[PDB]
Amino acid sequence: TMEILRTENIVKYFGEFKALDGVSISVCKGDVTLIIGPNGSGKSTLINVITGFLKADEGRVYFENKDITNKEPAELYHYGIVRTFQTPQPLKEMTVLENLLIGEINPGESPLNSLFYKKWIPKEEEMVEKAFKILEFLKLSHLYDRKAGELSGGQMKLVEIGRALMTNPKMIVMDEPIAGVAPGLAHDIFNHVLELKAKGITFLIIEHRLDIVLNYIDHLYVMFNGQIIAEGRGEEEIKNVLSDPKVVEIYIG
Ligand SMILES: Nc1ncnc2c1ncn2[C@@H]1O[C@H](COP(=O)(O)OP(=O)(O)O)[C@@H](O)[C@H]1O
Ligand code: MMC
Ligand SMILES: [Mg+2]
Repeated sequence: TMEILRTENIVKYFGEFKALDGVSISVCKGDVTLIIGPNGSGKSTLINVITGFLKADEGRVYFENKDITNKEPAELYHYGIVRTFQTPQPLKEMTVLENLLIGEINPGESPLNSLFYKKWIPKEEEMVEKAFKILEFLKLSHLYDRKAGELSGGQMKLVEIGRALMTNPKMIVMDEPIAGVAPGLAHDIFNHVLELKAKGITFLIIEHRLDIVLNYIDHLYVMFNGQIIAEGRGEEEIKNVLSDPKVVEIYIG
C-alpha cells in the first residue's frame, strides 16, 4: 500500500498573503489522488511547489522517502515527477507528433523550455516509434500530422498528457484537465487515467469540484484557504466528504 509522495507542512506567501499554511499530504503507489477546492485556496500553488516551480517557504516533500524539497523541475524528471502543461501558442503551430516529440527534447521540463532547445525537430528513429505507440494508445493515432492548433479541447488535453508521457513517469501531475469540459469528455480524460494507472503510473490531479468522476477517485483531499479541510480515500469517505456540510458551503456560489 506504501506511500510514494508526502509533504511535511508546506507553506507559501505572495507578498503578505500566506497562500498555504503547512499543507501535508499522502500521495501514493498507483493511487489517483485528487485535490479539489474553490479558486483561491491555493491548489495550483501546492503544485508549483511540489513540482519545484514555486519554492516552499517552509516545509518538505518526499518521493520514495527522499527530500526533493525545492529541487528543480528538471531535477525531479529523474526522480519520477512530471506535469501537464497547457500547449503554448507557438507550439500549436506544429503537428501532434512533434508536440509529443518535444516531450523529450527536455523531459519533465516546460513545453516552452523544451521546444526552445529545438533548432529542428528530433525525428530520430526511437522517438518516432515511441511517440506513435503513445499516439495509438491515447486514441490519437489519426492525428499524427494534424497541426496542434486544429485540435479540439478534448483532442488537445490528451496530446498534453502524451507529451507528459514522453518521459515514462512514475507520477503525472494534472491541473484541472476536465475542469470546464462536457460530462462526456470528463470520463474520456479519466478513461486513459485508469488506462495508465493499470500501467504503473500514479496521478496527482486537481479539479475545482468533484461531481462526475467520483467512481474513479482512489483518494480525496479537500482544500480551503491553503489548508486541508477534509479527506476521503474511498467512495463513502469521499461522498460524505463532498456532501459534507461545511464542504458543500464553500461551493455555494
Ligand atoms: N503570482 C502570484 N502572486 C500573488 N498571488 C498569487 C500568485 N499566484 C497565485 N496567487 C494567489 O494565491 C491564491 C490561491 O492560489 P492559486 O494557485 O490560484 O490556487 P487555486 O488553484 O485554488 O486557484 C489566490 O489568492 C491567488 O490569486
Ligand atoms: C500508504 Hg497510500
Ligand atoms: Mg489553481
